[PDB]
Amino acid sequence: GADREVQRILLELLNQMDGFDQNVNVKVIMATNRADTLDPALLRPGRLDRKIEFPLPDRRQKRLIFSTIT
Amino acid sequence: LREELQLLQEQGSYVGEVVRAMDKKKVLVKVHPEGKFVVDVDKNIDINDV
Amino acid sequence: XXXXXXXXXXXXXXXXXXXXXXXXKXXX
Amino acid sequence: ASKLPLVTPHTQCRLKLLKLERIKDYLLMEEEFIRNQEQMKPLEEKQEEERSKVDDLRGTPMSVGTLEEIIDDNHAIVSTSVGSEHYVSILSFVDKDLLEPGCSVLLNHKVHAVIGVLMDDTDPLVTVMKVEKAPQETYADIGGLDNQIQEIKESVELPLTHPEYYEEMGIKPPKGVILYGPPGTGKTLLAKAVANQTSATFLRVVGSELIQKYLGDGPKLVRELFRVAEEHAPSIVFIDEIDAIGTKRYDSNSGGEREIQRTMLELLNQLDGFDSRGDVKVIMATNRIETLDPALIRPGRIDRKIEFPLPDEKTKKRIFQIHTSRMTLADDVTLDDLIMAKDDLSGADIKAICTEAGLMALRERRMKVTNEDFKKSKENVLYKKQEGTPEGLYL
Amino acid sequence: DCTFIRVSGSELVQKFIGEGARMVRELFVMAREHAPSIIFMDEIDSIGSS
Ligand SMILES: Nc1ncnc2c1ncn2[C@@H]1O[C@H](COP(=O)(O)OP(=O)(O)O)[C@@H](O)[C@H]1O
Repeated sequence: GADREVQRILLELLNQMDGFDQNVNVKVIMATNRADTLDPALLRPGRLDRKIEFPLPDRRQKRLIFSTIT
Repeated sequence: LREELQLLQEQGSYVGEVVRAMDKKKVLVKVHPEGKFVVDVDKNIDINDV
Repeated sequence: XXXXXXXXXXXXXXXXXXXXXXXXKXXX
Repeated sequence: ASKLPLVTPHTQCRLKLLKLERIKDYLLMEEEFIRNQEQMKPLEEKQEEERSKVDDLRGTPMSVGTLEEIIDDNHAIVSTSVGSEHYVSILSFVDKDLLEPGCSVLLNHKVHAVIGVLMDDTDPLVTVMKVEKAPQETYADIGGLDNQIQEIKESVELPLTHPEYYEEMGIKPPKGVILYGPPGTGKTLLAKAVANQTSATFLRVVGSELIQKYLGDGPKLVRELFRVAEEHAPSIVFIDEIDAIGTKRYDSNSGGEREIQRTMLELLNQLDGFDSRGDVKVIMATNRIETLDPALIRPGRIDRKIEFPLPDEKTKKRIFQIHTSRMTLADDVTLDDLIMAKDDLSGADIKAICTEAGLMALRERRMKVTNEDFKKSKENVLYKKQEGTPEGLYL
Repeated sequence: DCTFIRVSGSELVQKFIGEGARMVRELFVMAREHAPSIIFMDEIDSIGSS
């Protein structure tokens, strides 16, 4: 009784994701931990193009985070 | 404009969708939320237009 | 392969309306 | 409509000649009485007078409900579109005979009484599983069986087409038929050929598609299959490929195989346990016959077991002819170059040859037919067999 | 040199119940109306149903 109502929001999400005008300044930012269990209908040219990962730090970035907190 | 004040103190109208018609000038319409109704047609409209 | 499932509920909404020409006193 | 239920002489006895001519007399006289109604008082009493009494009796807006249960004769319980349920009385205007639970009705406003019934649609399950029309070729396609044709005809067709001999001796026809043999023999052909020339409904079921990744749906599809087959018509149920879904209790394991055991256990009871199903013809097809559960093999369930051998040089001469009946043939070819030589290859291999020769010719954009078409096609179908063979030298 | 017809039709049309019984109908009308035509498809049904 449920995944009908769930997926029709995703359709309602994707429909109003596509057709703004390519002129109205609206920025959409989304964030999870798991970028794997997703519909690739989000992963289309036109809806979501920039894919940015936030990986674990390294020796230089550990020095920078240690500098700011301490 | 002077006549208009009484005419909008008058009830509205529903909107529904015809599933398909049947015999004797009747159709079958689910309205928006509720069930399906077997109703009458007008005298200005035709069965073939449905 | 041989796996059960539970369920859920999607309750409908409800609405009411009247002619609203009824007075509610009758007392006194 | 249900005018007289007697059929009990069931022959050219003089009793039926007397009874049916009584029925001829009571029907002519009822007609000739009522013919003299539109002759001397030819009145139109109930064209609209019956209708305008009732169309004014029922409301002008009609509302569709749903039956839940039926109580004694006039009052039953219904359900509105939202779930509000009403204990309303039905009128004597609706067909009470097609009024079973789970059907749409027509209601009233004030008393909400059941006024009429809306007719049902067609269920999707027939459109899924039924081979709807006569699909393919008739007995001009088959290559010389003539005994296997004779067994299936007197088990299904002659019982169905001319039932008169069984009811002379009172002996019921046998129920189940197993089709078995090496693969590529024509088991699917013989089912579709009887499905071509028939008078009752035919149902095709692929047995491998009876394994759901949910559970309980195995027996659920079975108990609805014979339910549809019984309620619809005179029916012939064909289930191809039961060998790899219903074999035996080989290790009595769990985790899926126990579920497969439960599906066949329901099918075994749904085949024959209780209240003999009537006008239900069950035809089953396998490749292997030995690793089958003997509780299905016993009589009472299946009574006919038909071997399907492979002919060597005799019926092939038509199978090579029929598959080349609609194509060209240049004069450089002899079918006896291949029929006389090897004696084991299937009729499916013959179709694999007779298509590949059409493939080899038009790939090289040539004219009709060469002998080397049939040379290279026969060579290819050898490797179509042999490249999946692990056989060395005498095992 | 045939009229190319690309049908994406992925899942936004798979949800549409009431017009789901016609989307193939007038599409095959469009193929036999325009030209010698070639209709292209993709994975969309296999993701929907098997
Ligand atoms: N006697 C025959 N006459 C004509 N064609 C045949 C004959 N035997 C086999 N064939 C061809 O071989 C195929 C046989 O199908 P079938 O043996 O029923 O497959 P399976 O047994 O694997 O279900 C058919 O496609 C048919 O064209």
